[PDB]
Amino acid sequence: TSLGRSIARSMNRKFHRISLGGVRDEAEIRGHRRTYIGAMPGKLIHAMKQVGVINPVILLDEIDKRG
Amino acid sequence: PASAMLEVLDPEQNNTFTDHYLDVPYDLSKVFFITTANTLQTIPRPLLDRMEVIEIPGYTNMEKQAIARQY
Ligand SMILES: Nc1ncnc2c1ncn2[C@@H]1O[C@H](COP(=O)(O)OP(=O)(O)O)[C@@H](O)[C@H]1O
Repeated sequence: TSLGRSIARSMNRKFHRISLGGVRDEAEIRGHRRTYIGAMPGKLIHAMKQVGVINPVILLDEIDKRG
Repeated sequence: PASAMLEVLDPEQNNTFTDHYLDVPYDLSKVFFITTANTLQTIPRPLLDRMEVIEIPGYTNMEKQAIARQY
């Protein structure tokens, strides 16, 4: 994960870790249908919101660990 | 609501944070929480990374006698 900041600082691009692995369904990666009550977008586009640029760097941690 | 309370754990993002009902910048940075946890396995990895763990061993009957008598 420190390599993430090293590479980002080499690129001078914004870094933002996204906490995955503990998820269970598909409707959280991509926002569920607007029709279902309490519709919220997927965590990804949340990270895209957090950054103010179109070319940030995103780290996808520990992917190797009902929807 | 992980990031919902990461945004209040870290005093830097609360400089101009606006809640969905108040919609006005406010500085919630002077608070420094100390928390107690019952189970640690279910706590998210980023949350466990930013806190230092302190473990309470337990109690003995000899200690409990004095605890009850004096406290
Ligand atoms: N050679 C090294 N130089 C600098 N930091 C190192 C080195 N080896 C290990 N570290 C440190 O190890 C830690 C690993 O944390 P992290 O990258 O979050 O781990 P993980 O990728 O397993 O989640 C970082 O604080 C990183 O700086």
